[PDB]
Amino acid sequence: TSGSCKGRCFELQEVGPPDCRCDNLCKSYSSCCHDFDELCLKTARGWECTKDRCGEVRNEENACHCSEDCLSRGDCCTNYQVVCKGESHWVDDDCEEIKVPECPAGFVRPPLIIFSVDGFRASYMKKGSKVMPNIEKLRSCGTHAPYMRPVYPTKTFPNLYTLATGLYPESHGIVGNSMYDPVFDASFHLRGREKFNHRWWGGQPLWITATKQGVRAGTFFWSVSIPHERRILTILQWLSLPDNERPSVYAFYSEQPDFSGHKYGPFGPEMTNPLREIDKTVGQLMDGLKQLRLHRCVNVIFVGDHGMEDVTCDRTEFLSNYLTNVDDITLVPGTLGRIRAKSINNSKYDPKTIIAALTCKKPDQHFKPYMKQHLPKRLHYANNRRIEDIHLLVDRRWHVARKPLDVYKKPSGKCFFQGDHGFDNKVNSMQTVFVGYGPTFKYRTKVPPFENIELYNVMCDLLGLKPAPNNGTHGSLNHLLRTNTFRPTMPDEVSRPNYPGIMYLQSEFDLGCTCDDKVENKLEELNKRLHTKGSTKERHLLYGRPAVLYRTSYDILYHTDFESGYSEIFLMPLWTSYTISKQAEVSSIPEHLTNCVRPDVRVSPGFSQNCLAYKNDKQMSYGFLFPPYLSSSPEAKYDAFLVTNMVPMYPAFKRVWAYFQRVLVKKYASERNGVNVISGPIFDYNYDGLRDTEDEIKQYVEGSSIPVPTHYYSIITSCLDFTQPADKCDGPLSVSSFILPHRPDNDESCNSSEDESKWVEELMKMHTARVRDIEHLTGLDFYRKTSRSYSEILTLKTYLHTYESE
Ligand SMILES: *[C@@H]1O[C@H](CO)[C@@H](O[C@@H]2O[C@H](CO)[C@@H](O[C@H]3O[C@H](CO[C@H]4O[C@H](CO[C@H]5O[C@H](CO)[C@@H](O)[C@H](O)[C@@H]5O)[C@@H](O)[C@H](O[C@H]5O[C@H](CO)[C@@H](O)[C@H](O)[C@@H]5O[C@H]5O[C@H](CO)[C@@H](O)[C@H](O)[C@@H]5O)[C@@H]4O)[C@@H](O)[C@H](O[C@H]4O[C@H](CO)[C@@H](O)[C@H](O)[C@@H]4O[C@H]4O[C@H](CO)[C@@H](O)[C@H](O)[C@@H]4O)[C@@H]3O)[C@H](O)[C@H]2NC(C)=O)[C@H](O)[C@H]1NC(C)=O
Ligand SMILES: CC(=O)N1CCN(c2ccc3ncn(Cc4cn(Cc5ccc(Cl)c(Cl)c5)nn4)c(=O)c3c2)CC1
Ligand SMILES: [Ca+2]
Ligand SMILES: [Ca+2]
Ligand SMILES: [K+]
Ligand code: NA
Ligand SMILES: [Zn+2]
Repeated sequence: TSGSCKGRCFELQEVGPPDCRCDNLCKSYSSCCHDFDELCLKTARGWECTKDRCGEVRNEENACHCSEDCLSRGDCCTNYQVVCKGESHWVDDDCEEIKVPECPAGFVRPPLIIFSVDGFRASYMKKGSKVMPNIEKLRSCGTHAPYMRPVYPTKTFPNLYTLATGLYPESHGIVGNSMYDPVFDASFHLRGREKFNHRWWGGQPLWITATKQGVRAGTFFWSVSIPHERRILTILQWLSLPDNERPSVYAFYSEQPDFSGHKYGPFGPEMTNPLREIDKTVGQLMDGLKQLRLHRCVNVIFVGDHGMEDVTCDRTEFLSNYLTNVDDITLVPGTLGRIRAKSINNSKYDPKTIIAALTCKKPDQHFKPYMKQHLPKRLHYANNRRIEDIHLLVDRRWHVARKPLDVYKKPSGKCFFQGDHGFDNKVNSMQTVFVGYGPTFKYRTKVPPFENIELYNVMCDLLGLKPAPNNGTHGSLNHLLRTNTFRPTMPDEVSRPNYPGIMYLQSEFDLGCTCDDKVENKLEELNKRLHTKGSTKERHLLYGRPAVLYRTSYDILYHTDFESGYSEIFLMPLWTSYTISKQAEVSSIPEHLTNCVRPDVRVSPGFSQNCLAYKNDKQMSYGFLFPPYLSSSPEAKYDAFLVTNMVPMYPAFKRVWAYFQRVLVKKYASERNGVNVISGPIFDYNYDGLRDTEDEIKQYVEGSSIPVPTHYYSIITSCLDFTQPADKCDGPLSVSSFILPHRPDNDESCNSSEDESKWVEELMKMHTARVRDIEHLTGLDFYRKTSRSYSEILTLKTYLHTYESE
């Protein structure tokens, strides 16, 4: 329909029907005015000034200009000043520190330009260095990480929309490049028009955050047919608008190197040219900023969405080789698998039978099936109706597909892809890049790897915006910035602990427990009282007690070897803290104590567990949070069998936990020069990543009010300088943590019939976690009392130990 784009090319506000459009998305909607190509997508004479064009008479048909008036008009070719005025390319200038923003009059804040590169694997920064001089200059002179961790799945739209919102895909709704929503009864795909509907896109992306707070934002999407040179010239033209019209935040997107990486693999020889071409585009941007005198004013972020792995058609697993009944299912295929019933509302579809048929069926099987609530909690990939209940985690370098005909297409089955991405976000080949350059970033600074969920807060800081609620930890990336506008502070403690003394006689308890503890001095009786009053607490609680950030009733319980915060509501510790030195010795549970459980005279019978419930529950056993194997003396070992240290455990899980406690804790103390361990239960029955309230618990020990944890955590801290013992550390800390699923079987571990030394540690590594993940799941706040700055502690809480090689 009708109108003209004269005077309207790349207008910022999109016009409503029936009026035709002239903005940078009108092509995607087939809604541009008929003269949009003619007026807005000029190409005559290409994108570069030449010597013979210098000072030309302006010819408006040209793609860009070399006329004397072009700087005033804002539409010079980006190399105009170099060719026509003797200037140097930005890449050829020495790095010079940008201590303060150097901006033209009228600029109220440094603009932010986000330059996103699809499929830019982290190791391209080294491996492609010789063909990317502009990017290497941004990297070396600005602030860079060795790599940036994407979100799972490591696909384009989930990651770019995470970058824009600070949200996990399960929260922002873009949970794959393909998705089916069972309420909409509709599917979203990379290609097509359904993804234009705003019903798919949740959260608050940066451009909306900025607009609501009075900061103008350019579009972050681009029509694919608009060439990169024209995207750069358009951004530079917008930067020349009047102050009251000019955006403060801009986004450039490149479909390369991903497009070629799929065809040629991550390091195919064909990949050098796409890297060269992206570098040239960065140079056009920087040259263009330098002409506008903005190159020491704007903050530039150069960021990718995910990496790229070697993947070929022949490395495909077929569900038809496992399932007799493969026509009953629908599979979202590829570098991940998502399975649902082919016929919705079909009652003759059993996910349990499908999982079983996919579990450990072939020795080198290259995927593992999970119910989504059992996936590693670090993936945060379950709380959305668009995530199917059955998930297949696929090994790097592989695909999964339903049937052979899906992969080998007629005529005879040629392949024609060599790279893909989508795998587990800890996989090295999926890691991507981050560089920040400009006045607000630091100068020539390396920062440790971090997660892309953290960047929304930083981008808000760079623009003076208050971030919408999101999954970043605001302050954890303050060390990226020269000038911080956000001062993080610790959350206030909500519940204060009770400190019970001895209040109950043994005969008040009727727990059905027994212990052979009658066995057998004024000197060591005082010592025992001192321990129960907290005399060793500075050894075992090294970073202060955790703060409880919700309303509850709990008790602090001191012992010689461990301290705990015991919930009178959940009838078990929320946390148990203990230090094991490098010199600590492992001992057995003595024979006469195998089934010992002891009432705790500090805690009322009515707020205790009972052994009868465990006897009656034929599926459920128990373990201990402070391990009896690591008692400091035979006398202290009796403390470990208190009813207040006991937690419900399936026998299958006790194999995992006992090996962790008996073998692995001491191994870590040996390797790290002592460790401090905080362990506890987690209840997440609705798999939202957040601590359950008591009325959300779906399973109890039979006949009791003892709730069954869905997971058990541990946080294992030591001195970053391992020449210092964990309990006498002067400097920064080192942490690894896990959130183990509390499962009644070890079907996840295909080698679980072997000795635990052959599979338990592999399981724990898969379920590695950030301290922050545990905080969300428990409502606790750790590291309250250290000598370290709070921003440093926030970085520490977001650390993930991934167990990949370098
Ligand atoms: C990562 O960070 C995120 C962000 O902080 C965390 O997610 C948040 O988690 C909280 C707690 O679960 C949740 O709380 C509230 O949700 C209900 C309101 O939801 C709707 O409005 C939200 C706010 O919108 C406004 O502000 C935003 C700024 O962020 C703007 O973008 C908006 O335009 C608007 O101005 C909105 O964000 C939310 O969006 C969800 O739903 C959309 C439509 O389906 C979808 O498009 C989004 O993608 C998003 O979907 C996610 O979240 C929903 C849950 O909201 C999931 O189901 C999805 O699967 C997906 O994960 C909505 O449009 C509010 O009603 C809730 O209050 C009830 O429950 C609380 C306690 O839980 C109780 O105290 C109340 O009394 C109330 O109870 C009553 O209702 C319930 C039914 O809900 C009923 O059973 C009961 O009997 C009562 O009658 C609750 O306060 C946030 O919504 C959520 N935000 C987002 C963006 O996901 C996340 O936890 C964190 N992750 C981790 C691991 O830390
Ligand atoms: C949320 C919202 O406001 N919506 C829904 C999306 N609607 C839409 C309309 C026209 C479109 N034209 C072309 N393309 C290709 C394309 C991909 N990318 C990379 C990129 C950049 C930023 C993000 Cl956040 C992400 Cl996920 C991915 N940039 N452009 C689009 O996807 C497209 C989408 C616009 C209105
Ligand atoms: Ca991508
Ligand atoms: Ca929960
Ligand atoms: K039992
Ligand atoms: Na097994
Ligand atoms: Zn791709």
